[PDB]
Order: sequence, then C-alpha cells, then structure tokens
Amino acid sequence: KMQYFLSTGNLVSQSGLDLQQVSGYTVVAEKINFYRFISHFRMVHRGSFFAQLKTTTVRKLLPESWGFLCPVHTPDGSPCGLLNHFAHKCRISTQQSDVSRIPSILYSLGVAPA
Amino acid sequence: VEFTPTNILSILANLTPFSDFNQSPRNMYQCQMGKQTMGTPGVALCHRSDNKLYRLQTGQTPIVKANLYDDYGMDNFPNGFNAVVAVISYTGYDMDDAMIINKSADERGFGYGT
Amino acid sequence: SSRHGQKGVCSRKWPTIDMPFSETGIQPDIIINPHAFPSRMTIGMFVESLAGKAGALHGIAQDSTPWIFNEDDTPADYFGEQLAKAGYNYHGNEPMYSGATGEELRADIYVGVVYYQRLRHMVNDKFQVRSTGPVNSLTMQPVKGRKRHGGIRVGEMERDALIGHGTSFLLQ
Amino acid sequence: MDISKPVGSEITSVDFGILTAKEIRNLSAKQITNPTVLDNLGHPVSGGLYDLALGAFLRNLCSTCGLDEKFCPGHQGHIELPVPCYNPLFFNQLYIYLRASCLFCHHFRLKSVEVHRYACKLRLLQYGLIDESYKLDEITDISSTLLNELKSKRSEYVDMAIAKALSDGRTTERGSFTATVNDERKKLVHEFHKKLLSRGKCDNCGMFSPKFRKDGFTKIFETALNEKQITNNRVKGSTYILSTEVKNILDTVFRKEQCVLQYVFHSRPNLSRKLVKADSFFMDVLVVPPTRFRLPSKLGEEVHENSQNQLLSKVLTTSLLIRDLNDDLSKLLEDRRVIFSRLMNAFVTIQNDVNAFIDSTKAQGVPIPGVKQALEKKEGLFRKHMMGKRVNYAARSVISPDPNIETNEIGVPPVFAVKLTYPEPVTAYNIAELRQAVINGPDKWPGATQIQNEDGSLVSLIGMSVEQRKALANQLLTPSSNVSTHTLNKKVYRHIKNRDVVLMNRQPTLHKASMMGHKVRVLPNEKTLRLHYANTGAYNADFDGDEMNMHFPQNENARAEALNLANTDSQYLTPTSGSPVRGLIQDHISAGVWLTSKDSFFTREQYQQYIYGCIRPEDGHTTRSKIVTLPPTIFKPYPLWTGKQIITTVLLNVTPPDMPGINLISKNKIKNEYWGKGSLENEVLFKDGALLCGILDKSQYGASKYGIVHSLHEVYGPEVAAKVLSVLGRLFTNYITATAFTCGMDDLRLTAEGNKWRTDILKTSVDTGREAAAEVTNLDKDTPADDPELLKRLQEILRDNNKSGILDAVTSSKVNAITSQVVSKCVPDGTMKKFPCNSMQAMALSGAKGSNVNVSQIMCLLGQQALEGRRVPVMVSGKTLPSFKPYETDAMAGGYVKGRFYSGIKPQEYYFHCMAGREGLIDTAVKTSRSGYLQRCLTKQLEGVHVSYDNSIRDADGTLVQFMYGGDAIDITKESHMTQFEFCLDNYYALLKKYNPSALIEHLDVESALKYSKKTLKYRKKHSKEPHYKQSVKYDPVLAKYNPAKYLGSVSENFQDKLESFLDKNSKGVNEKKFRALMQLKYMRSLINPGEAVGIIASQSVGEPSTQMTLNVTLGIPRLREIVMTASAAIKTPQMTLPIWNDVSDEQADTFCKSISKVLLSEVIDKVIVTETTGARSYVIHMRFFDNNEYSEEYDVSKEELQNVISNQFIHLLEAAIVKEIKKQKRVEANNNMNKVQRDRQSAIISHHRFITKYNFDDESGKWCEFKLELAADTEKLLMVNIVEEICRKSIIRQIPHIDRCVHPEPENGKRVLVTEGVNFQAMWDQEAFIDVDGITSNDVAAVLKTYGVEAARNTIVNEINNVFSRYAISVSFRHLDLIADMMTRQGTYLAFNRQGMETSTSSFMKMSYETTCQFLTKAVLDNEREQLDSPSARIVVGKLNNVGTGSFDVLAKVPNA
Amino acid sequence: MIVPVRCFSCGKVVGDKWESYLNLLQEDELDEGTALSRLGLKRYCCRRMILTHVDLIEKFLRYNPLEKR
DNA sequence: GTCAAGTACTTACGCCTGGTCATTACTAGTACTGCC
DNA sequence: GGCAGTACTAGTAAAGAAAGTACTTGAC
RNA sequence: AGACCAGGC
Ligand SMILES: Nc1nc2c(ncn2[C@@H]2O[C@H](COP(=O)(O)CP(=O)(O)OP(=O)(O)O)[C@@H](O)[C@H]2O)c(=O)[nH]1
Ligand SMILES: [Mg+2]
Ligand SMILES: [Zn+2]
Ligand SMILES: [Zn+2]
Ligand SMILES: [Zn+2]
Repeated sequence: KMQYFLSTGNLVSQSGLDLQQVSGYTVVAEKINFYRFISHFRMVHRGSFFAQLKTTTVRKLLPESWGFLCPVHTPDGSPCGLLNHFAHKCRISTQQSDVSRIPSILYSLGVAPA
Repeated sequence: VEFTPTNILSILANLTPFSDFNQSPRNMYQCQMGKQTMGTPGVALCHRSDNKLYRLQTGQTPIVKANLYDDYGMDNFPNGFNAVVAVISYTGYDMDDAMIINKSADERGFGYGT
Repeated sequence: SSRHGQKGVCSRKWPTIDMPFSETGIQPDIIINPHAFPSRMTIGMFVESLAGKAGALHGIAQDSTPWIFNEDDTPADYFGEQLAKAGYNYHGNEPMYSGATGEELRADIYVGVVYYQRLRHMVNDKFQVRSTGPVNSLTMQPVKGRKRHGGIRVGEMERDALIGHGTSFLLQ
Repeated sequence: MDISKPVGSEITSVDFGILTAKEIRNLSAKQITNPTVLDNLGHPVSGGLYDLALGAFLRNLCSTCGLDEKFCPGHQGHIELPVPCYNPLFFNQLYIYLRASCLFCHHFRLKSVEVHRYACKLRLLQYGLIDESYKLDEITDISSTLLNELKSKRSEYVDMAIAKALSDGRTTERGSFTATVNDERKKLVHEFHKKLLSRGKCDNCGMFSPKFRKDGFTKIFETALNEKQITNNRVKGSTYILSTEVKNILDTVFRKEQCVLQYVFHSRPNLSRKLVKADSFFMDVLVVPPTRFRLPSKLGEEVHENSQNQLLSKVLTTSLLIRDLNDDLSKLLEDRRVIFSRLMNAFVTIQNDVNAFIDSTKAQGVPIPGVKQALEKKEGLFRKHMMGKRVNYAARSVISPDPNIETNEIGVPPVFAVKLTYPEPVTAYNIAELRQAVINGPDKWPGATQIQNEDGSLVSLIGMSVEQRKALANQLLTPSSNVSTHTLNKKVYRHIKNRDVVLMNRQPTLHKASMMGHKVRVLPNEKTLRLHYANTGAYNADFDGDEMNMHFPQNENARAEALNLANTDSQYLTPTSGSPVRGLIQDHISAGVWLTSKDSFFTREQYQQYIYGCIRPEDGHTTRSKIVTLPPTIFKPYPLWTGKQIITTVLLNVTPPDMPGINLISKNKIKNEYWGKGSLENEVLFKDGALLCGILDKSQYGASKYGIVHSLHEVYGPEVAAKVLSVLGRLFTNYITATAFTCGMDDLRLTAEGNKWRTDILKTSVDTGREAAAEVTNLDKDTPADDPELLKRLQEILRDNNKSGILDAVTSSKVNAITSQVVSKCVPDGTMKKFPCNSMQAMALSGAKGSNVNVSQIMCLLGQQALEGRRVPVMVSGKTLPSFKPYETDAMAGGYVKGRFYSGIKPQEYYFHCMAGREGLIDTAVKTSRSGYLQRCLTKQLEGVHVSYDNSIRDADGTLVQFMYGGDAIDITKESHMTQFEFCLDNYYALLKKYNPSALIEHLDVESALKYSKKTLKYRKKHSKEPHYKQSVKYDPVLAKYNPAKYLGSVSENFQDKLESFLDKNSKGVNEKKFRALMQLKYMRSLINPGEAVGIIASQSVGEPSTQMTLNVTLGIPRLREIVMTASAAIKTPQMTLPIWNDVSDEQADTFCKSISKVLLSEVIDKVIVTETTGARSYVIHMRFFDNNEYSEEYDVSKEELQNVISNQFIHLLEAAIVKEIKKQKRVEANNNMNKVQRDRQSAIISHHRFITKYNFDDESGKWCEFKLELAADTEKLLMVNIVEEICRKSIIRQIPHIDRCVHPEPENGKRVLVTEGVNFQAMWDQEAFIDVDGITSNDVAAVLKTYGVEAARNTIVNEINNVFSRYAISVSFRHLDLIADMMTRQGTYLAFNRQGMETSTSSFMKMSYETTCQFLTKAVLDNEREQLDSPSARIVVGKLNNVGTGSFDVLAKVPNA
Repeated sequence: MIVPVRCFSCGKVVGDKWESYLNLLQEDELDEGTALSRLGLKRYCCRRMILTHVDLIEKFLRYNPLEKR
C-alpha cells in the first residue's frame, strides 16, 4: 500500500488528512539531465487545488519570499507562480530544537508567567 | 546584512551567466530550458535501465561560469559546448528564432548525442 | 539554446566554404540573428561573447555570478580591455568576409564564444505522417496518437476557419 | 470517399420523436434476458448482453444477417422492464403534468374554457399566424350556455384565420415556422405551464386534489390532504405512489384533454394525426445498443467489459429479482407482509438502474458514466467527434524557415512526399506521367503506392518488384472486361508532386488566415516543413519549435478551392481592418534601409548580379523573357548605379509591360533628422515605377497599409504583389550575403557626455518619492522623510486599498516624467555610435525588430516596474522588501529602477523586475481562457450568417439580420483604395486596364442608376439643415432601390459625397467625367460577393484582436464579457453623459452636480453614542453631527432637511430593524422648555412611531440629535450600535433614484461633459435648464433599450464595443460591429451570445452541439421539432454540403441531346 | 567524453594534445595560457578545445563489467 | 397575486508529445500434512 | 492405515477558497 | 479508452 502511493501519487485515507488535494503527491524523478534531476529536490508546490482555479493573486511573486523562494526559477504556462523552487542557501528544519530552557530564561528577562 | 546577494536565487538561477543583464522572462525561460537539455545524466549508464535517456557525447565546461558552478560539481555533468557564435544577418535562414550550424562543424561531431 | 533563453530550431547546416570567415581564419559554427536581441533584451548574451572570447585567448575562466560588476566598472570595459591586450577589438568585433562573394563586409562583425545547450526536442520525436491507418472502433475516425500511426485533429476552431474562407468542399 | 462511387439519395431533413414500446419489439433482433455477459471459454451466451443475434462478436458470425465482423452493421435488441419506469429525460416535464391535473375528473385544474384558449392560440402558432393569435383574446357564476358558445367563436375564428392565410399565399399546410414564432411559442407554453401549476381547486368540478412531492429522482410522493378541505370532497354529491399508478392517471388525463396537447407537443402541424400518449413519457422497454457499439475494453490480457454492459447487467439482475419476487404472489399473512415491502423496494432500484444507464448524475449511489454524459461537454460526442474530427491524409512536423520559395508554396520533406498520396483516375493524358509514376513504385519520388481498379479493388505496390510493377503499368489503361463497370477507369494513388495543393495550419487558428492553401515544392533533404517569411505574420509563427499541420485534399473540388478561394495570395489583406498581414520581416527590412540609402552605389558587375539573383527569367518571374536595365546614375569617372535604381528595375521586370509604372507618394518610419540636415528621405516617391526619393522600410514592404507592395496589390493585382515579395525576398537576401548586417556591444554605449546627462536627471529622482508622498498625504511644505506625521499617515494609506492606489498613481506619474527626460535627451543625441551605423537603434526606427521603449531600457533607463496598475506590493510592516526601511519615501523602494540592461540592475532592482516579468506571463498564459470563450460564443450564433444573392445578409434558416452588409455591401479587403482618390488619379491609365470600363458597358445598366443618384444628391443638399426627425425624406438612398452589383452608379451616400468633394477642391490627359466613371466601376467591383461567410468573419474580427489585449469604468475583455456574452442589465459600472448647455458656465455646473450626487445620513454624522440603561431597556441614541457651517457647505444639506430625514426616514427604518431582531431572538444641553413647538414636534414622534419616548433636535445649531428608545424586560440584549450604523448607511438625505454620484470631468475633445455614476433618464428630463436632453448618451445598453427603443440600444452597443478597442488602438471595421449589433437586437430585445440568447432558434443541432446537449435534446423531442438542416452545425452532424460560399448554389450540366 | 579529434571550427588536429597539456600543467608548472601557446594552438577556436575539455571518459571507465572488484 | 431569497445547474483557449497504473476482500473449497 | 487441522487457492462479490439564470418554496 | 504526472507552441 506504500508502493501504491509512490507509484501513483493517490492518497488513500479513511480519515482524510489536513490536505486539500487527494492526488498528485509523487512525481517521476527524470534524470533527463542533471539540471533537471537536482531541480526535483528543490521544488515547492502549493497544491493541485490551486492549479484548477481562475484567480491570479495566489501566483504572485511576493516580497516575503526574499531569499526563501527563487524569483525566476518558475515554469511558464499553467504551473506559473504555483510550482517554484527554493533559494540555494534556504534550508528546511527537520528536527524539534531544544526549547526546555527558554521559559526558564524568559522569566529572568521580565516576562510575568501565564 | 546578507553574506552575498546571490543566495536568493536558486541552483539553476545562479548558473545563468550575467543574469542581471537579461530581461526577466528570458531568465525565467533559461531555468525552464536548462533543465530540458541533452546533457550527461550520469556515468553509470551501463548499470541503468531507464526507459528513455538522452546523452550528449562530448560536453565542455563553460568559459563563462558562476562560482557556484564549480561548487555544486557541475563539471561532473557537462550540459553543452562552447560555440563560436557570430551575431550576423548573413544567411537569410535564421530570422525569427532560427539559427544555423556550420555544416563541417557537426561533420566533426559538434553537438552530437545519442 | 544559449544560457539566456535564446531558443530556436536549426534551418540548414550551412557549408564551410559558404560561411563568413574572419581574418584570423576561423569560421563561426553558430549564426544567431541580431534581431533576436532588441525585442528580447538579452544583453547577458552580448557580454558572454566578450567574456567568452577574452577567456579563450588568455586561457582563463571568468566568474559571472551576478552583481560582481557595478555601474562604474561595466563588463564591456572589463572584457574590452582584455580583448585589447590580446590584439583583438575592444568592442568584441572582428573583420569578416563573405564566403559566397569573397568581399569585405561593411562593418566589423560581432563574434565571440558562448556556451550553447542542445535541447531534447528533436524532429524525430515530433514529425508524424498519415495517409491512412488504424481507426477507432466506435466512430471509424482515425486514432489519437503519433506512436499508434494516428491522425491530427481538425477541431472546432479549424472548422469555422474553413467556413470563413467560404470553402465548402474543404470542410466536407 | 470515392468520386467514382456516387450516392443517390440525400437526407433533406430530420425530426425528433420518442420510441414507443411497440416499435422496439418489432425493430428488435432478440430480447436479451440474463445478466451474464459471456460464459467460460469466452463464448457469448445466448440471451445475454453479448449475443450473436445483436451482431458478430469476436470472430463469430452474426445470427441475424450471417456476416462477419467487418460487414455486420450491428443489430438492436431490447429488454422487458416489468414495471413502467420513468424516463429521466422527461421527468421534469412529466412532473408538471403529474401535478396540475385533477385526480377526480381527469382534466387539468384550470377551467376548461381557458385551457381551450391555449389550444386555439397554439394552433395558430403552428402556422405562420403570430399576429392573429393576439386578435383571439378580443373574442370575449357563469353558465355553460355561453361558454359552450364562446368556444365555438374562438374555434371558428381559427378555422377562418387558417383557411385565409393558406389561400393568401402565406402558409403551406406543412405550416410556417420561423425563429420569431419559436419565440412566442416558447413564451406561450411557459405561460401555460406556470398557470397550470398555480391552482387550488379544479375549476370544472370544484374540489381539491392531493398535492405531490418530488423527493428527487426515482421516487414520487403524494402529500396528506388536509382536514380543512376534505369537506369539499363531502359536499360534491407521505405515501409513495407506484409508477404504474402515475401512468394510470396520465393515460386518462391525456384522453380527456387530447385536443390541447396535440398543439403543445407539436411545433409544425401534425400531418400524421397521431395521438400523444402518456406512455411516451415513461419507458417500458430499454433498447440495448448493438454489440458493435459496446465492444469490451481490450488491452492485452486486461479485458474489461464496456461500461454500458456493467449498467445493463444491473438492470437485468434487478429484472430477474422482481420476477422472483412476483413468484411469491402466486404462492399466496407474514408471507405477504414482508414480500411486498421488498417488492416495492425493487420498484425503486430498477428505476435507479434505468436512471444510471441514461444519466449518471440522476442516480443515487466514481460512478459509471451514462448515455447522457457521452454527449455533453468537451470530450462528448458533438464537440469531440462531430464538430472536430481526426483526419486521414494529413501531416504535422516542425517548421524551419526557407527563402528561395515562391511565397505561395510550402516546402514538403521527402518523407511526407512518399506517404501522402492522391488518387488520379487514368485518362488519355495521364498515361505519359502516371505510367512512370506507377513504375517508380512506393519509394521513388515521383511515384505511386496503390492502384484502385475499376471494380473497387485495390492493389498495393509495396511488396512488389520492378518486373511485376512494369506489368501493371501496361495493364493500367485497358478497356473493361465487365459491363457493369464499363464507364469507370483505374485510379493510381500517385505521390504528392510539385503541382498539388496543401492546407497549412497553425494552432490556435484565431482567424481564417491562420489556415491557408499553399502550393507544394518538394525538397530533397530533411524532415521539416519549410515556410517563407511572408507567411509568418498571418500564422503568428516564429521558429522556436513551432510545428504546424498540413492537410492534403483528395479531390478536384477541394483542389480548386485551396488554389482559388482559400489561397494564400487571396489572403494578403485581412478582413478585420483591411490592413495587410503578409510581408517581409526582420533581415529584409534592415537590408532595404541600407540598400536604398544614398550611400549605396553599385558598379556594373554588382548591378547586374543583384538583378539576375532575384529575377531569374527561366522560372518566369520576368514579363519580357530578357532582363532590361537602366542607364547608370553617374556616368563619369566610372558608371555607378544607386541602390534606389536596383528596385526601380526590379519593379520594371516583374511588372507587366504596356501598362504604365506605379505612382505612389507615401512616407516611412525614419525621420529626416536621422539622416542629416535637409534630407528628404522620409517621403517616398515612385514616379512611373521609379523610386526617386526615400527609404523603403517596414511601412513600404511589410504588414503595413499604403506601402509600395500594398499599392502593387491594388494597381496590378494580387498575383503580382505576391511575386514582388518573392523577388524582394531574394534581392534582399543576396544583398545580405554579400553586404551583411550585424549588431554588437558597440551599439549599446552612450557617450561620455551622454552618461553625464543620464546620471544628472537621475539625481533629480532621489527626492521625487518624498515630494509625491507629501502631496498625497497633504503634509505642508518640504517635510522630511522621517517626519512622524508623515510616517503616521503613510501607515493609514497602506491599510486602505484605494488610498494606496492613489499613492501608487501620483508617484508613478512623477517618476515616468523623470524617465521621459532621460529618453528625450540621451537618445539619439547622447549615443556613441549613431544612425545608420548604430544597428540596435537602426532596427527599431525601421520597425524591423524592436521598439523605442526597448532601446530605452537597454541604453538609458529600465523604468518604473508596474504591477496590475499599481507599484510593487508592500508587506504588513510597510517594508516593500527587507532591504528597505519601513515606510520610506524613496522612488527606488517602490519599484522605480535606475539601472539599465547595459550596465546592470541592482539586486533589489532585479527582484522588483522579477515581479513584473511573472505578471506578464500569468496574464499571457492563464487569462486567454477568457478571450477564447468570447470567440466560441460569437462563432456559434454567427456561423450561418452569410451574404445572400439579394445582397442582403441573413441567417442560415432564412431570417434576416441586415438588409445590406454595412449599409453599402462592400468587402473590407477591397475598400482600401476606394477613397484614396489622389492615388487612383495618378494611376488612372493602369487601373483602367484592370477594371476596363468600355468592355463592361454591355452587360450592365448605366443610364438608370445615375439619374436617381442625381435626384437624391440634389435633394439632400437642398435639405439637411434641419435634424433627422424633421426630414420628410421623399427619396430612398440609391443603394436600396437599385442593385449595386448590377447598376453602375448605385453607390453609398458618403462615397458620393467624398467623390464630389475630391472632384471639386483640386481641379486638374484625363478629364473629370472619365475619373468619376472609373470610381463607380471600382466601387461596383469592390462589392461583396454573395456567399461570404460574414458572421464568421465578424466573429473572428473580434476574438482575434481580443488576443491583442492578452497573450472608473470597466475596460477590455471584462467589458466584452458584459456586452457580448452576458448582456447584463445589472452592469457593473453604469454611467450617463450629460451635455452642458453653452449658456451655463462651469461654476453653474459643479454647483449643480451636488444636487444630483447622493447624500447619505452616514455622510453627515461625526459619531453616535448610545447609552443603554437597564434597572425597562432604555437606549439613549445621541447622534453627533458635523458643524452646520461644515456640512451645509460640503453637501449643502440644510438644518431643517436633516431633521426630517431623522423624523420621517431614519426612524422608520431603525424601528423596522429592531422588531426584526426581537422576532428572531425567540429561538451640556439646556432644559426642554425652550418652546412648545419642540414639545409638539416631540409629541408627534412619540405618537406616530412605536417605542420612542423622547425626541429633540438641535434647532439652533444643528449639531446634535438625541432620542430615547425604550424596550421591555422580555427582550434580551441587542447590539444597537451595529444596528444604528447599518441604518445610517441606508437612510438617504437627498437621493435621485439609481444615481450615486455626478462628476464634472475635464472637457474631452471640445464638448462639455457631465458624467453621472448611475442611470436614470426620467429624472434628468426635468433638468432642461442645464443639460441638453437630446444628447444624453449612456453606458447601460439595457436602460437605453427601455427608454429610447430598439434602434438606440443598437447604436449604443456599437459605440460601447467600439471604445473597448479604442483604448488599445485596435481598428476593427464598423461592419463587424454592425452585424454583432444587429444579431443581438434581432428580436427587439437585447439577447446575449449564450444558451439563453440562442433558445429562440430553429436549428436544434446548433443548440445541442453548443452546450447543455440533453436539455436542448428534450426540448427538441417534446416539440417534435423538424429541422431543415440549415445551420452549418446541423449539416456537419448529418453530413451535408455546407450552405455557405461554394455550397450556396447548384451546378447544372447542359447535355446536348434530348 | 574523450578528447575531440579535429576541432569544430577550422579543423585543426587537436586530439593529440590532451595528454601533452596535462603534462605541461603538472610537471612543467605553467598556466593555461602559456600551455595552449606552446602546443601550437593559436586561434581561439582551437584554444577552447583543450582549455575546456572535461575528459569525462575517466569517470566512465571505473564501471568495468568485465573484471571483478 | 405577490416580491422574496434560497437553491440548483451551468459553463470556464486551441493543438501536440511522452510516461505510468489499473479490484479487493473473503469465502468456501480441495489438497497438504500431522497425527494416532 | 485413515482422520482432521491448517494453509493455501482460486473463486465469484463490493468499491476544503470561481460568476450567471431558472426554479420551487416562502411569508404576507 | 480513462485518471494522474511531466512537458511543447
Ligand atoms: N492558444 C494558446 N497559445 C499559446 C499558449 N501558450 C503559448 N501560445 C503561443 O505560443 C507563443 C508564445 O510566445 P512567447 O511566450 O514566447 C512570447 P515572446 O516574447 O517569446 O515572443 P517573441 O518576442 O516574438 O519571441 C505565442 O505566439 C502563442 O500564440 C496557450 O496557452 N494557448
Ligand atoms: Mg513559436
Ligand atoms: Zn448482423
Ligand atoms: Zn376536477
Ligand atoms: Zn580551430
């Protein structure tokens, strides 16, 4: 059932997840090029719900993406503004960082406890 | 302050040379078409069994390249060739978007691929 | 294609004796039109030509990561003074001759090397023929698809484009 | 199709009807009964869905006809549904007659004399008697003595009306049915059904019927008849009802009322005299389709049965369940108690199965698609396989450019030259070349691949050798050894040659010139189609990987059309504007700037090389068989020819001799200042065919009006002008390969003085963003950028959408002034290399490729980067980007970039420029789905509109759209030089050779139309001082009385007025009468031909220039959405233009617009303070206004008028909203003794209104108003501030109805204009003293329809569709706009181009093919509508020749003998 | 992949100059400009063959299916 | 009769080229084997 | 030697972010 | 033949 998810991209869920789309989660890594192959691992997608949608304001290049999303590396046509790629020094957290001493040092900076 | 103003662009966006001299859609087209080239996918092609695979025979490293080119190891994957390009109306066969090759260039193997 | 979005198909593999040739003796193995530049404004390809030719002469590579040049040190001045120290023209030009008539051309032709890219869009993956072939079983109309030896579609927008000429036997 | 296999009969019409069950037991091949499709060992079981009686299946002969798979057509069978079940197509119309009928006397619940009133009105509408059906209402508790007599007078009136009209040559006994009698029939049936359903008691016998409840589909419920009205059932002397009971009711209703439903269910008179039955709404027998049309889904081993077999299996499974449920009723209390509750469960599921077979969305249950959904949408049957089809004999490959092709050809590869083939039947003249074609075989070009024998047999040449193949070449022309085939000859499928024809086609085919007909010239090398550059402007085809289709026609009727009619030489002028689309493009235009320069001198070896390099007399480009030359310009010291004189003798050899040279005075795109002081090279001068002055440019050759090539097209013809582009295409190519053209880095540099200029105007821009900000924020004078009052209000500007819109418009306006100061100085004056040497600048002035704004961004200044009207968007924090500080007033921070593409853009100039680049690609890509559906809606309504032989353009069914095309019946592609009189006078002796006046006097009438053209010109010059309503006209225009294509001199009036104006101002060996007698034959030859598909042209002249827009009034493609597609009476921004009288001044106008512009009670209040006290809920509503010296100056609202709005307008709405909420929750100042008139004013408000117990107003200053408001203790808490706010925004002080604002703009184009923001004509007719009431135009085309009539809305729709192309400077001619107007107003109403504006139409296959197929299908079959196959949509479904153009006439053959 | 015989613009034999170039960069410590001039490569079309050759065949050759590893 | 709003059905650019995956549970049966 | 338990087998049954009109039902 | 994915103009 996990080989079916990867081979098709369909999300079969009895208690549907917090996701709008239900299909199109996996994509063939091409190796048609090495520029193509490394670009699969840096791309972000907004969702296939937003593709079949006749608005424009979700496809915009916002100024909040300074250094997080790339301005130019975005396909032309239908995925324009929706599929886009990270800046090359933008890295994504993947582990819960240490937090347990931060309330212990915020009370000494003047925070009155809740 | 940022470490460098090029950590806002992506992998493919940093490798287009003199990117701040082009118009904005033509930098967006090169990130699309740079990941559609006939380059070298790998070097383990005797051990691969992919159903379709393009391979340009003799790639070259570019004269004009970013410093991020040699840092991601793109010399391991040559995607083109340096070509003596004249910007001339001489032929009559190259007006709208077309272009010509020297005939004896690719009788010698210019841009040959399998 | 180039590395600046200058795509285009090949027209004719032009023979070497018919190509233009410089005073150095070389011949350009790619000709691009100067009319692909003004509407597109890919000035990065003009400066890759200077930087490419000034690097193959001295045996050096030049970094081209963006915003290493200001407005005061233009790369037309940086790569121009490298071409002057090699004995070539400051503006990247070369005196060239015609291959057909053998005459001196008017202006010095702008040359230099840039890095091209061969795209995967060949004609052999395009290019479908059909006189006849297999048809669909439901409608006895030709099959969709190049690999199944099928036909191209004359859709709705092509239909009334045959009405608009007034041609009525082309539509039938 | 074989041309040697004719077919005898023709489908002339179709009509729609319902299969009764008796037909589909006689039609049937075999009733199929078991729900198993095929058993083991793959055999189709006898009696199943796959049976051998229903067709041959999978290498097994049919049991009905005994033929194999290839020759069995397939046979229909049936199943036996045990209960009569609902047909889901007719359930909405069954449920109307299921209701509205009495369950006791079985009439409808109307009175029977009013049901008869529709039966006699609909009988009149079956015939063409739309007028007499309104005279039938003139024929006019109540005894049945006279109602029996009233039905006789209405029926004898119809029998007298029908018999008179059938004898007064008006209506055939088959009945006249047009489009506008389909209007009043659908209008009358919808009046009939709406009045049937609204009944309480049956008005024949007065008692109620229990009402019905439609749960959804598959079920029906009768509701409980109440106890109050069962008494009426006793003084006359919930439950799921079965589908067998509904048929029992409605079989009785349709017999008591047969005489009405013969006319409800028939559009045309029922000649067959059949009954209409209630069985026809149900279905008792399903028709299983033949097994050819439901073959299984075969894919290797993965064999799945068809989706219809899975639906029909469930109907048979349920049909054998219910047969085994009714086997217990023969066995027979509990055995009866449970077996009936499951039998009625089986009644629902067999209905739920017959739903799912027909319609997958009427089936409660990812679902399997039904019969309806194989027809509906894109990927349906009409749109996917009928209006568009995959085709044989057709190619597609990438295109590469090719000169040295004669501009009417396509260059075909060898690999399409071998596969594509053409049937030539053999004759006495083909056996020379077609015997060598068959000998060459299938692989040698020129060759052949198949021989079709006389017998229809077909012999392939593929697997044959050359010795066998020479034997078939001598057998090729032999007499027949069969009598039945004695007049036939063999057809040899030869390869495509250099003489064939080809359709070329690039998608999208937005207009008709994107699908042309080319000749073929094979090329011997590679696999790509090869196109000349003159075709690239029409197909919109660059060479960055474009592939375009190639269709090869297969008979001589289609070869003759694609060479003469859809030819590429005929399509030089597009019919949108009349402007050309064909011309040389990029290198040929920059060469002609250098070749025609004064510097270009050519010696004798060079001069004679350029002429033979382009003429080449053996290919027949010359007209003399010997190249003639000119004497040189300079004789001594040595001969030289100027490059003007190259094109002089180019245009001398390709032109016909003994016809004089062309005379042409035009200009070009390069000014005289770019050449030098005192140059005259701007104007071009051809005199006697000799270029004497000026540069040939894009404006001369190229897609440009009134050039030299466009003037060769008029004087010499379209075949000459296509040849001159071939010669100039080769002359400018060989000049380039000998004298070349280049651009470089050298062409992009400014001087040291030019860069000094640029960096000093750009130092002015460093304070512009603050000066623009301080204007909008209204801070005083020279305020600093970090002023805390400046930073406060800029945050207020940011949070509001419109306040940020006027910051981004004032600041953009000032920085584009700085941009224009750089460009007007630094180029051409500050550029290092200059024209003509500056090649970047030379190809932008010449229009070869580029613009002046492009070299601005390269060499000077990239400019303000603008978003959707605005500047760069701003974050929440006020930063426009993280690099800038929050709310800085810098022009660089808001998108104005100062770098250029030569020197470079900064990293934040780069990022802002990335925003504008993506925005242009989103609007290019995803916003052309709005223009492409504009053109689909246009082309479906206008596909049949065409010129008739009456010179009267009309629809395909026969109804008339206009009386003459554009009012003058002339083609757009011929009226170019019609009013260019000084051109046609200089070229008189050469235009006389192509119109030839004296040779055409014989077949014409010259005497008659010229007399009446002088009796109306002289009459109108005497009149026409008075306006149009005063004109007792007494004389028609000469163009409506005489046929302009037959009578010489029947011209339009402004052609007659402009000819005589030219022929009076400049009086100048041709005299005066020979010139007007040649323009009148040129006008007559510029008439439009009968058969022109005009409505397609008029719909492609809007949808294709709408894609020049992509790829406080609304504008562009959303404006065309409102006018053309929706026809909205609820227009988004209605306006009204009010002309000011010249007597009243501008101070009497802006003090007048305050009386029209509305004033809200919200617009006068500073603040409102409630005071809720409890412990009796007491609300003290204290509402605080502005000063009386403040609101009586802004809005001029007086103090006493403000008191009455509170008294008589505000409180009446406030009290109504409080009672609304109480219902829905059940689930400083002095004393009061100033004067008694305030006590009396208080005492009235307490008396009139509901719960106000105190009221007082500031009667001395108007500043406050305070009224008490009391409630009880039962009521819980109301907000009472959100109540007061939402009532204060609704209460109006001074409102003119439907008008919100009145604005006085600046006077545009001379006349004085006062625009309101709403439409009310009745109220602007009282303001005679200020407004010219005879000039009040408008914007709302549905409101000018309501008050000024049909024709004034027709004029308003043309002007509203004209000025949507005037913002974009797109010229589409007024004849396309005329016909879109006259099609939208053809019923006297304002109909849209959608499925609601096309319901009034005769062609049913047009309506079925467009959208909602099985809703127009049910309306066609419940009308029993016969359609005469008139629309082009209806003739493609059934396969007729189209009625437009070539199929607008027959061809007859004069046989010589009797 | 491997060094091009006979450069793409004029046709000068170039394929014999790859192993000399790596000798003239490692053993004789030269820069790339002097080493292209000593091998006789004067025209800049000839110079950009040996200057920009990747020599990617050495990465291919480490996948030898005909020997144990 | 009546305006009223809620509800229901309806469309949303054209053409072209590749590639993949595609019914699941279960239920009764015949056979395999461990056993005494 | 033959009985019954499992493990399989092949067998046949269930599978949440667009804008327009037309219509009934709905208070009054 | 569908669905999804990746593309071309
Ligand atoms: N009907 C459609 N046509 C399209 C679509 N996408 C692209 N096209 C066609 O492809 C072409 C795309 O042109 P480009 O995006 O390259 C704009 P560009 O600046 O490159 O034009 P040039 O300056 O002439 O090169 C254009 O002619 C369109 O007719 C589409 O979604 N629908
Ligand atoms: Mg293109
Ligand atoms: Zn049969
Ligand atoms: Zn009754
Ligand atoms: Zn070389």
